[PDB]
Amino acid sequence: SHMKLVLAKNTRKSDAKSVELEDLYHEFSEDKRSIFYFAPTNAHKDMLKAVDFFKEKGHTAYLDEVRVSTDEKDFLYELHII
Repeated sequence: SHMKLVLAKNTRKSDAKSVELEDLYHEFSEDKRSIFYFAPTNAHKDMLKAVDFFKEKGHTAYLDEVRVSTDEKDFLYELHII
């Protein structure tokens, strides 16, 4: 992976979507590892959906913001098998 990151489809929409669900299972299996999800500054919709997705599937280890949140709000710091 490119730098361990997930991009939201709402603002860019090139392929970005549903990538976390797959990174999750697969990153896990493959490697002990962590990601940053970039979901939008502009809607905050794809990001709120990320929190719901991560709960729904047990891949994770944890999720919490990056506190550049106050400045950007794009940025979820998400750790898999931490």
